[PDB]
Amino acid sequence: YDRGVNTFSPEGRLFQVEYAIEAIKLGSTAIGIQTSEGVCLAVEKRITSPLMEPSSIEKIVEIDAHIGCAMSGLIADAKTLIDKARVETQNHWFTYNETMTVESVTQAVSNLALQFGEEDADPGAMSRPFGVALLFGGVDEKGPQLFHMDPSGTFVQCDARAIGSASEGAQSSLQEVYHKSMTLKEAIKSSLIILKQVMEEKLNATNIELATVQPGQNFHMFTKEELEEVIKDI
Amino acid sequence: NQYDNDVTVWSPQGRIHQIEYAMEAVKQGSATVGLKSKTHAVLVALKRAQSELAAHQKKILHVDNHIGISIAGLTADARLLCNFMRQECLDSRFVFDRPLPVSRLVSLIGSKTQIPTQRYGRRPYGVGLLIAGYDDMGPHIFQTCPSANYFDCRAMSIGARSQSARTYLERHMSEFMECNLNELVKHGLRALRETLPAEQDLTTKNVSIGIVGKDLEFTIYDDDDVSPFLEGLEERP
Amino acid sequence: TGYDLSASTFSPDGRVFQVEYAMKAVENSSTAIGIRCKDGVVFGVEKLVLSKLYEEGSNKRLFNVDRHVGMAVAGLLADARSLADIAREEASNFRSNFGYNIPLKHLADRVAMYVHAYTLYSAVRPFGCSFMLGSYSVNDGAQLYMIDPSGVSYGYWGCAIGKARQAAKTEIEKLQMKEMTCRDIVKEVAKIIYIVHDEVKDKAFELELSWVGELTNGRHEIVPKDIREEAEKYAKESLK
Amino acid sequence: ADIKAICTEAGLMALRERRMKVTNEDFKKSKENVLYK
Amino acid sequence: SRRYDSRTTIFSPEGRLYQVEYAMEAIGHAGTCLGILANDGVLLAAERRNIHKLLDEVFFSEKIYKLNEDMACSVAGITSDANVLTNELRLIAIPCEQLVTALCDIKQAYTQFGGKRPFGVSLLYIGWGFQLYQSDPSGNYGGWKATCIGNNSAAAVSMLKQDYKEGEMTLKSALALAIKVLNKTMDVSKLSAEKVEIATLTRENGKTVIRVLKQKEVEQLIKKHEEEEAKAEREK
Amino acid sequence: GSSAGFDRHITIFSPEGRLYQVEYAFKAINQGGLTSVAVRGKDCAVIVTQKKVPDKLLDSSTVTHLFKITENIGCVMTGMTADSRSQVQRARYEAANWKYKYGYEIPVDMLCKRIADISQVYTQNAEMRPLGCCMILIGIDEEQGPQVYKCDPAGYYCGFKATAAGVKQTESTSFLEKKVKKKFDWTFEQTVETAITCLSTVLSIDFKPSEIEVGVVTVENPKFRILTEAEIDAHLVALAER
Amino acid sequence: GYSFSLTTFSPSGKLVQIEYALAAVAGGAPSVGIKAANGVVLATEKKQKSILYDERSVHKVEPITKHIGLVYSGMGPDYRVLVHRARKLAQQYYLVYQEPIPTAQLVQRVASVMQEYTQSGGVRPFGVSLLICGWNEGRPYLFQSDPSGAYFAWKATAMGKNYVNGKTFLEKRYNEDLELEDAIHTAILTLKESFEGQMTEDNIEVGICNEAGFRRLTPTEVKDYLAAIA
Amino acid sequence: SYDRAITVFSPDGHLFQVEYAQEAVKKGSTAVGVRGRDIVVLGVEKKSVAKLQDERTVRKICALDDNVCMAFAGLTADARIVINRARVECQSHRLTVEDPVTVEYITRYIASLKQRYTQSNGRRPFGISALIVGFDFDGTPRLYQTDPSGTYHAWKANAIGRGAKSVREFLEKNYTDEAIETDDLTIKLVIKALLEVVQSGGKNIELAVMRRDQSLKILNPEEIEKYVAEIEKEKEENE
Repeated sequence: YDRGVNTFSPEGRLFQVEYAIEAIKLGSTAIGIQTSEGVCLAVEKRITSPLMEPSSIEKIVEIDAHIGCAMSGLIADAKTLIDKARVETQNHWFTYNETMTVESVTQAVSNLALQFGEEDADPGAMSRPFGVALLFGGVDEKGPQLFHMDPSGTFVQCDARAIGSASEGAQSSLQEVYHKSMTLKEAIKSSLIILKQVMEEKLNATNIELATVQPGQNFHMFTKEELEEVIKDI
Repeated sequence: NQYDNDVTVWSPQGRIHQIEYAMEAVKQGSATVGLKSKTHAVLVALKRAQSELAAHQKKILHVDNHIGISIAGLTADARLLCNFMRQECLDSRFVFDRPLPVSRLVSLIGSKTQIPTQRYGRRPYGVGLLIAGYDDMGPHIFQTCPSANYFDCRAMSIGARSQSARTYLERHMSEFMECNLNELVKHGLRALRETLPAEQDLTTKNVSIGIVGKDLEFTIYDDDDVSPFLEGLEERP
Repeated sequence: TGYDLSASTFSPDGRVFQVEYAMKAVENSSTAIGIRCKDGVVFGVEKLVLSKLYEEGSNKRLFNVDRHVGMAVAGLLADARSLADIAREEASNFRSNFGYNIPLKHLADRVAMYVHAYTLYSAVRPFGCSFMLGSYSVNDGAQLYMIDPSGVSYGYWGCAIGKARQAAKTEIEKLQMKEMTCRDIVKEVAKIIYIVHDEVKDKAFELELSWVGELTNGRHEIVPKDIREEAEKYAKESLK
Repeated sequence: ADIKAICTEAGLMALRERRMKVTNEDFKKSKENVLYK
Repeated sequence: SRRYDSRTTIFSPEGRLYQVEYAMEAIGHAGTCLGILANDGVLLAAERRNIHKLLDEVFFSEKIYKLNEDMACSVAGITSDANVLTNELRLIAIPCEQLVTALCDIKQAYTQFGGKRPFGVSLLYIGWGFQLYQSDPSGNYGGWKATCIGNNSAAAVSMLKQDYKEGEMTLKSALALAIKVLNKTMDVSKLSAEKVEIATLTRENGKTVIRVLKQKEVEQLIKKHEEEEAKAEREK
Repeated sequence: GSSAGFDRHITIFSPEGRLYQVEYAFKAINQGGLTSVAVRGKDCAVIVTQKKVPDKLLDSSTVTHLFKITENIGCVMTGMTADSRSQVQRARYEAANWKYKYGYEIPVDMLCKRIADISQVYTQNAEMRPLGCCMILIGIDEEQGPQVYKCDPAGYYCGFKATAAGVKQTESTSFLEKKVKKKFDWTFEQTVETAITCLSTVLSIDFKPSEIEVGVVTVENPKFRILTEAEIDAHLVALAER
Repeated sequence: GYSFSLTTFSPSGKLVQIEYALAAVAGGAPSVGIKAANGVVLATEKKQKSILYDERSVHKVEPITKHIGLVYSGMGPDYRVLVHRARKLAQQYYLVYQEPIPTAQLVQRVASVMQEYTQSGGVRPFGVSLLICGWNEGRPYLFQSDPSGAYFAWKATAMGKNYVNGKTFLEKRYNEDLELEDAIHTAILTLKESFEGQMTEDNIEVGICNEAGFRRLTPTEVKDYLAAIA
Repeated sequence: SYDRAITVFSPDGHLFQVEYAQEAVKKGSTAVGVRGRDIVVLGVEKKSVAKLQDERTVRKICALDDNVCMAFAGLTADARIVINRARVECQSHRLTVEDPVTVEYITRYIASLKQRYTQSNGRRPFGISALIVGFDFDGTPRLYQTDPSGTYHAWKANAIGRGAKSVREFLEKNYTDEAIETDDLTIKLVIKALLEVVQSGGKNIELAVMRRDQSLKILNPEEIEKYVAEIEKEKEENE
């Protein structure tokens, strides 16, 4: 249309940034909880057909052995952000021989957001914002940390953040169940309780993903047997 | 309209609406107060939290050993500007082995921000900066606008409901010069209180203070470190 | 109508409205006057303070594009500063190539072409500031050129740019500028600024004064505070 | 519409040749009229 | 810039490329171009629209172009755009399908990125086994035994769909078929040799021969067909 | 006067085959309100234009539409002042480049033929507007003699025995056409007189020796010089006495 | 610069901007080209709107090589750009082959330039049609390059204003046995029907090509040919 | 260079150019792929079969590598660019890792290439969807589907094209372990799925198969006609 990508609304809003924020509400619901024992990441696969293999829907991605990311919105757009995160990490390791902090990893991915333009831009520069919200979760010097990223490039640490279609409903339920001093098992259980209530389908060990990053331990993808153990309760 | 879709279109009234639209992004941001004395220049910021389960967005960023800023507006644009001023301050040390003067830095970001407001398809930096620094010329408080126009201010407040703080700063601007560090910070906290609603109060969670002085490096204070400043001021009437 | 959305489109009457609209920004700013006397040029800018919070010296509309050439601006300040840097780099390049201070006629003719280059294409917008360049040398003499957003540079004896330009021009015409010196003009430049200022309208202005002449050895310097206060007192007394 | 026009024109070809039975040649000449030209 | 941009390489709400379709309409108003595959050769009959009697006859052919020693092509649409494509076609030249694919990648490129208008040319390619190819401004290419592009292409394809006996065709049968198909497609009831353009590709002595039939040879084909058509009139 | 699309906003053809943007640039020449007259004689060429100084504040020494492109070539600019200087600066660069590249002074005919080539690009590419100025070069050729060439925003160019550009171009053209019909190879004095008279008669001003600028090139001195107020007054006195 | 094509396909499959460019050609001064047995003639109406214009300053019929000539109908400034490009193109052919460029080859190169401006971004098509005449292999050549970039080999054609009736006039007045001098006579006659007022030796421009090469007829020569008309 | 944002966010948060590209897929021929036990099957409807059309040139089933082949649905010209781009990367991966490309990798690259065209200046999205089938180095059959947005999923059986919704509904009900017990049964499942949208019959069915440790094999029309008779024969005994 007549409007460019880098255009400001009369209310001070970047039009394309706000529009990309609306794209997250069409994505699957992802729940991340920060706990002193670790960070739990939950997301719904949203199976649309019995023939589709649930294993192919990877909505929780290993950024590194100590940090994982949960995605919501446009999954195809998050691959570029994830690849840069997995490239920025192992670049800090190459130069400083240490694992990058979760805040720094989120900050590096955040700088990729808003680097979109129509004119006076590089040939490889993007044209539109990344219509995906990321939920970075991992352990570092500051212990377990959960960070939420939005298509606006604004990243902030969150004790318990829910993103996606049911972000409004799940966040309200998260506040009713989150306390600072709890265990990771409660955080995993509470996330599955909230997810089960917001999913269109019925919760089972094949239509969801659960990830935990514990201190000492590495990023871990919950298997079907592990998922069935916690689902069998609620 | 047809004059508000691009930054290179002059309105018939001699105005650029995209520049003014970007200026409203600062007004959407949270209030920050920057004031200075004969020997100190402090920044007081009111961090905002999207939800009570999320942390308060950082508002004061360290640029150089003697220069510190408080952002207001698009966080991504602030990082782009803050990185630029960090690099320019670093480049002065690498070349001249001297701190970059604050007046000579805001000119650079006033020209860096002016280029996008004049070329087709570019947008103004939707962030407002309150720059505090100390150099040979004394403490400074610079306010940066998305219009690429900067002001050398005795005491300025930008953000949402910042004009309530501008009133308090104007009323007590006379006693800013001779007051010590503790009184200077309290004035900014008192000014930042005017931007809050009646029921809200200054707490350690939503207050950040940055101090740069003659013999003091620029240091940012947080929830634990705001307590030595917050307890002094009395409750507002 | 679509005939005014770009600088690369002509109106059916053959006028570039984007350049004309950019001139309106200059007419919305405070007036800035400059008078060329017998032995120099004195610049006087009526610099309002939008609030008491700004320090004395903020939004300096008087620039130093070279050691001998000044610049008084009116309109959008950001483009004024950008054009000051363009004028600064034009003088630096001239010295780095030809080996002497750039003549005002060449500097005015060079910066104006940069200003004019922004009035031809839709990829850029015309500059929203008009500025006056003043210089003095023993050989060339006192010179004063005004460049508008369109890119027209003309030498002047007394020029005014801003919202009170038309009223300021009438007060300049009374002066016998071709005979008096800088020391006498600085009193009158203050008087003209105080006369054209509107106290019921936007008030609380700061008188910014600068000059370049044989009394400064052809160097553009801010008028000394002691003389500036004397000029301010004379201007205030002239208002009765 | 093309199918109905093919049939209607095909009958018109038979009416020209004074016939009540529509042949394949009548339909063949029908297609080259409505669909083409 | 954005105001004056027509956005040629964008998708319509129905998933269509409007510029590609509009270019395909230009070919529909162009001269008729035929191509028939036989067991011993391929021919390319093109309708001549430059039939003004003050038009000089200097070039070897008007719409028939030789790409390489083994290949010939004929164009329909914007003639200026045809010169760009034919000049590029010789630069790439090699197998017949390889040459068409390479050019069709160029044509598809203009329909995806660049912002320029598509090449409004549909080409018929003949080369040596023997194969006939058709290309569209979208870059969609496909082999054909008998196909037509240009004015009344749909009518000509219907005639070929009925009268092209697959496998059992020589040049003479294919050449006679081309004239008969061109006769109905053309608005001219006579179809003189000056309004048509026939080029035949054959393998001789181990070499590919690309020859444009002389005006005298074509008149024999027109004369033979009209007598053959008149022979059917004796039946009725 | 049909329109279809952006034919009035960018240099693209109208349905009847017209470039309105280029046409609008011609109306831009009249925006300055000044008229220039150039007359060519047997051994001299003269450019005459009115100079308007609305206020005494303006330095009249700077308000000049006469520009010395090179030593042997001068021009008079009509139209936007800002666009005029760019063409003059562009013409000076091309003249200097011609001298460096080819070793001899650029001919008057080839000077605008280059300038008209630059201004033609403005009428074909749509991202920039045509320069709303008119250029009239006068100079003494080595063999052809005095030369006058108008150089319009459209990229058109032609030689002229006597031409004019500005608001009163067609009024002055009719006057000069009448004088040329008499077929007189005017001397240097007569060319200045008919150039001043053409601007005087059309405008009806009765010029003073401060309201017009005269630039002459002669075969005896093939250099472009501006007539001073003392020199210009002699011709005005001669005009009054006859 | 604009990187998007300003010429696009209409819904009815026409490059509309090209058609408007051809309208500018139809509003230009008439140009007539006749290919005789022993040469080619190029004639055009070089009529000015006043006597102040120097007739010999700007020539509508310009040579390209020692044997190729141009004459146009359309926008004057656009023709000078194509004249330089054609002259540049002829030099490029001459440098690499050390042989004067064939008339047919030049038309393809020039028409390719014209075609580029139909598809290139931010530009409009040339508003002229180029009549190209030349002599190669002992045979005369005459070509027409439309704004679209399509080139036609013409035995006798007319462009510009009143070209439809000029083409008809050439239909009944041209034969392949015409000689160069009679072609000049016929070319002047073709202009006369579209000409308004009287044709002098200065208001029309004639150029011819033969074995000796292409040269533009001087005003003295055109006067002698014009005398045979009356 | 043309640097313009073709694909931009709609106010509701949708990429319309991506959605419009997906509409072009819905206008293409129906392509059906079924992943069996020891064989992977691709079935493509041949739309309209003109007797004068060389069926060899018009082929919607193409082999990216010796172990990976895909069938597309959408703009034929757009798909060929993707196939050639994937074919080039198939050889680049082979020269680097000294191992044939996995079905995930070539699907990931094609999907990433698709997404790049939905977020790059001056480029419209690819208007094709691909049904990538093949065998990994361990012999596990794999079937993948990509869409113009740039998303990829693994499917036991899937359909793309105009009749995708009906066939996928058919595949949801008939895809069982018994139905993929043998290669012949896996072949018959595709034809049954294709015959739900193909009207005339086996004439408009182009079926290609790939077996483990074997190259892609295109079924001749007689073989397809032989299979169609079996489904027709088996239909009678079930009535």
